[PDB]
Amino acid sequence: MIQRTPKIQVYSRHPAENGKSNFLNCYVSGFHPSDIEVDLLKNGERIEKVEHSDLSFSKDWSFYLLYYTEFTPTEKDEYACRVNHVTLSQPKIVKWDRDM
Amino acid sequence: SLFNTIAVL
Amino acid sequence: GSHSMRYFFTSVSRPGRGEPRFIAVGYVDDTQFVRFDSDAASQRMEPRAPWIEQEGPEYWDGETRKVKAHSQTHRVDLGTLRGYYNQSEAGSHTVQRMYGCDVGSDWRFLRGYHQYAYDGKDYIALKEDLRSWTAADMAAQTTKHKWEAAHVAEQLRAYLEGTCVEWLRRYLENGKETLQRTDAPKTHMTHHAVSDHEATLRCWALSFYPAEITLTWQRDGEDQTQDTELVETRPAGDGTFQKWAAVVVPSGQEQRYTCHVQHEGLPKPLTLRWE
Repeated sequence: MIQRTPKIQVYSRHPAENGKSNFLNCYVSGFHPSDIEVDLLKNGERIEKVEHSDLSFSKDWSFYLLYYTEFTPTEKDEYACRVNHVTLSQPKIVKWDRDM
Repeated sequence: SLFNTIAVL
Repeated sequence: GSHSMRYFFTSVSRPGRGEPRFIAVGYVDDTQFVRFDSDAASQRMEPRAPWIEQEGPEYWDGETRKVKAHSQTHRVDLGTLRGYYNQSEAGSHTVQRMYGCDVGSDWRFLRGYHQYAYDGKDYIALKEDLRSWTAADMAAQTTKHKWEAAHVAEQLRAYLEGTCVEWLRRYLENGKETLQRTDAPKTHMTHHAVSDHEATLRCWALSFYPAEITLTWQRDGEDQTQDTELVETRPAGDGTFQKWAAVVVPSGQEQRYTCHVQHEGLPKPLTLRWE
C-alpha cells in the first residue's frame, strides 16, 4: 500500500526571546500510514513533558500532528525534532532555527 | 452535533 | 463571512493487539471543539473548545451515545473491506471518514460532503447533489449498489441540509469571540546573508485566523513562483496559524523584490519591500 513521507517543521509559538517562556512546536504532516514516533530534544536529549494534538487528516487523506512542550529559550540551549517513520531508513533530526 | 443512525458498509 | 463544520474519523486495525484504534474529531472552520479517543480512559465525548463546555448533560450524553455508534460501524467496515481485496488477518489497515456542511455570510446552507477512504486511496463519496455516489474502484461498486437501495443518501442528505446548518449556527453565536473573528497576519521580513554576494529574504505571516492565506514574491513585478521556497501553513498552538515564503537574492538587488500578502482579514493585500 501507499506510504507517504512526513514533512517536518520545528518552530516556536511566539518569536523567541531569551528568558521568556514559550512553546516549542514540531508539526509533522503529509504522512501515511499514521504510525509515527516524534520526540522533542534539548541538547540532544529527549524532553519528557511533550503533548500532541488528536490525529486528524487532510483532503488527500494524509495525516498531520502537532507535538508541543513549554520552554524558555536561552542563547546556548539547542532544540530539535526527531522523527521515525516506515518511509525513513533512520530517524530524521531537524534542528530548531529561530528565523525558520 | 453528530449524525444519528449511521449506515454500515 | 462564510463558515463550515467537519467531522473526521480514523480507524487503524490492531490485529494481535486487541481493539482497533478510533479517533473522532470535530471542527468549526479551523477551530477543533470535540474529540473521542478509544484508548482514553473517559470513553466519552470531550470538549476541546471553551465555548462548547457551556452545553448541558443531555448534549454530552447525546454526543457520547452517537460517537460510540460511529466507532462500532468502523469496527465492522475494516473486516468487510479486508474481505474484498484479499487482505490477511495479519496486517494493519486504515479507514477514514469526513462529513459536514458549509454556509455563507448569511449563514444559509451552501454544500454538504460525505467521503470515505481505505488505506489512503479514495473509496466512496457522496456526489455533490447528495442523491448519488462516486465509487473509486470495482470494490466500492458493491458498496454503492448496497447503499443506493437502503436510501442511505436520503438520511445523510437531511442531516447535511438541516440539522447540520442549525447546530453550526448555534456554535458560531456561542463562540462569537472565537469563531466570528478574523485576525490579520502580523507580517514582517528578515534578511540573512548566505555569502558576501547572496542574501536570503524571508517574508513572515504570524497570528492569523483562519488558516487561508497567499504569500508570493515578485521581482520588478514578475512572479517568482519557480524560485520561491514556500512552507505549509502551520498551527501556532493558540488557535492561530503561521506561514513564510523566501527568495535567494543578490546583494544590492534587495529593492527589486516585493512580498505580497492576501488574507481574509486584510482590507488591502499588502506589498512588502526591503527598506
